[PDB]
Amino acid sequence: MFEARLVQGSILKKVLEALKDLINEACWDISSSGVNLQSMDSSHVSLVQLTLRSEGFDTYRCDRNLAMGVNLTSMSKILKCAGNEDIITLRAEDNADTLALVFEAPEKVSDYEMKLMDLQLGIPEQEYSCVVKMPSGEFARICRDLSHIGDAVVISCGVKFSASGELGNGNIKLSQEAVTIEMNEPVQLTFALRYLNFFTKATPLSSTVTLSMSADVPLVVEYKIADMGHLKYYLAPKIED
Amino acid sequence: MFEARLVQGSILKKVLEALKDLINEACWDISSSGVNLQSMDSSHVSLVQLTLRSEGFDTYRCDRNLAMGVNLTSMSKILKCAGNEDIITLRAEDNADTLALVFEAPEKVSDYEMKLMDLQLGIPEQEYSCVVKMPSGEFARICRDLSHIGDAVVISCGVKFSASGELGNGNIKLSQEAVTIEMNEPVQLTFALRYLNFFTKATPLSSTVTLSMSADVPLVVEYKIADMGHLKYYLAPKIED
Amino acid sequence: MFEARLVQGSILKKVLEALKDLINEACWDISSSGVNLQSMDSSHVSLVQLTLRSEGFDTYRCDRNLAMGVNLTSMSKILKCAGNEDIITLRAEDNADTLALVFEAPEKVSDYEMKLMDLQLGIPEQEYSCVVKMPSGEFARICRDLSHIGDAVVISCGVKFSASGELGNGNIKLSQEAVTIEMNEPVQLTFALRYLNFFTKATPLSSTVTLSMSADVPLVVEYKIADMGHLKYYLAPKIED
Amino acid sequence: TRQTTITSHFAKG
Amino acid sequence: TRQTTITSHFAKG
Amino acid sequence: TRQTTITSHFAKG
Repeated sequence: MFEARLVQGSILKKVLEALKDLINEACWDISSSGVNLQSMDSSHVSLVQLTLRSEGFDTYRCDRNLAMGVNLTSMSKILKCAGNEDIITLRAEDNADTLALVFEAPEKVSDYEMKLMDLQLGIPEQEYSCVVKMPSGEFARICRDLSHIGDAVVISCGVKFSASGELGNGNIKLSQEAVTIEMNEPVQLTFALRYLNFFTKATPLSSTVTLSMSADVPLVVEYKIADMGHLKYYLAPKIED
Repeated sequence: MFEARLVQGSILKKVLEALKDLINEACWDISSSGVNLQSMDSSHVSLVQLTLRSEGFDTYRCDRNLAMGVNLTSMSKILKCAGNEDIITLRAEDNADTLALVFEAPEKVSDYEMKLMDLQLGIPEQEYSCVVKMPSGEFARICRDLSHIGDAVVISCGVKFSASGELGNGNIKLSQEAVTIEMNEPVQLTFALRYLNFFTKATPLSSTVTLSMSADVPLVVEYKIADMGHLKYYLAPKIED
Repeated sequence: MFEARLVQGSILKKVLEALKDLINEACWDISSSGVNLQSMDSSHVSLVQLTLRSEGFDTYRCDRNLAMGVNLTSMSKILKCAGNEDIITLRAEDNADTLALVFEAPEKVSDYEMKLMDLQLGIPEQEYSCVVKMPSGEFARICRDLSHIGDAVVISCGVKFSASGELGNGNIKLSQEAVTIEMNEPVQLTFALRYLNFFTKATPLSSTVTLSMSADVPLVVEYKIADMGHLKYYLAPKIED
Repeated sequence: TRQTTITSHFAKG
Repeated sequence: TRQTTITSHFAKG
Repeated sequence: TRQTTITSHFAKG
């Protein structure tokens, strides 16, 4: 039996808005240490790593670990029925065919049962040649804007974001609310803006975002969820033919 | 000759916003006592009853009763040409092929002639086992939320709204801005959320909404139009096969 | 070599938002006196005349006149990547295959190169029998409203805008923030609302708009761009068969 | 469960 | 009523 | 330039 009460249920609302359009079905690893979600997207180009530490919940209990296969769209739909200030409680038992979601308004209480589905990839250890901390809104605007110019963004790390298409090209240069760059080596990587634009759906989760880069490895776009943990996106690069 | 001046023309704008997507052509019963509109929806599952008392108008005159066949879409379109603070005057003559709508801004005067069309159901007397008064916004959110869960809502009367679909199920429980319940009998009725979602288009007309229920009779969703009167929707239930 | 710095870059954003949906490819006449653009719309019923005087720019330099063929949609896309308070600099060389757009935020600098294309009509001298100055928002509301009523507006000049369709007809009467009429003769002209509705996309450029009319000549809808100059639309009339 | 017509509940007197 | 082309009103040099 | 799969960078093992 697992039960996690979250008073800022908005976090869970934002999290699923951040995932629903990138992953169809994902397994939620619930353990005493907290809730874990790790899933490739349906395009097999990215890896999402969500961690909500048990501490971040206001009550959290997990007698035995549980792996809930979840349709993320259906869960998003259910969470769209939660008031933006409701107290959300998650509730599962062992061998559960259903995840219980309870939304308490701060005289309305909503009880949802979501049918669970039946149930891979390891994150290597990586030192990152370049780590960029910047406002999340600024990063979303960059990947939105450059998507009018082309499908691919060349990230050069001062960090430069460059795209080109038929109509021309564009270069966006940021240097050091804040933008901070820890650079152990200059790196230049190419990524599909379509997926970065999915990643920036997590922008409501945090004021800032961190981009971790190194030559010929996936990009890490990390959104910290204040107190609870983080939402990590790894994006396979485009490589020259 | 009929002439009704209304200074809060927004009321008429909101009224037609509520009806345009549920009734194609409806007859407006104009009499000395006021304006009456009663019409089934196009699906033949509901009955709309609109009452604007003559008192609610700032000037009202109707020498002889008049039944104006009105295309409700064309009429909202015309009312979309009224500023939200315009003073709307309705003007018809006997044997009118046209309804005159005059929008006075508070140095712009708009004069619209709407072509009229050429031209059923009696409301029984009913005591309702259960009557629920609640905020209209809360009720609209309930029927919006549950429509992500299923097509049908089980209204059980504390009042509980329950839906089920493939993705799972949900139960929404309200007890006693305010929510009030006068319950002479426990009732459980099933209704199509699609039509309740049409009804909640009347939400701008009133802060609150009243749901009147009784076993095996149509549900009444009533929106009172402060001073002027009311907008009543009757919804035939779904019954078990 | 041409270079024009604009601190109120929003103006150029608004300008292209006003033109993108009316002209596909247009030639920007860059001269020492400023930027000139004159172009028929794609329907061949209207003529757009844009003038940004060099004075309106904060720095402006054009050694030799230059005619840049521009895809207005691609330029629109590029200008949507400018912050609404960015400092926009235009930069071209002689024989340029590219127009440079530099967006400076008030630590983000965006550099766009727009591929130029390789790409006629004279405005006659006209005294206008009737000239109407009115708020731009009111004029846009008029042409929006009447397009729910019909495809054509008869402008009678007190100025009256009247449309008719299947559902009925409408007359909108304005007389003398402000509305002013200089009438040397009464005029009644008919125009396609579809094109007037394109013209009102320029409404953010100015709080007021001027309509200049004369019998059997194109209507002039002028939006002055404070300090910089103006955006003029000429609309060929509809004539009776 | 099946939707019923409003006319199967209300009449025309 | 029929829409006319702008070129039927305005000319070239 | 060609998009690569995340599984061509990360493993299971």
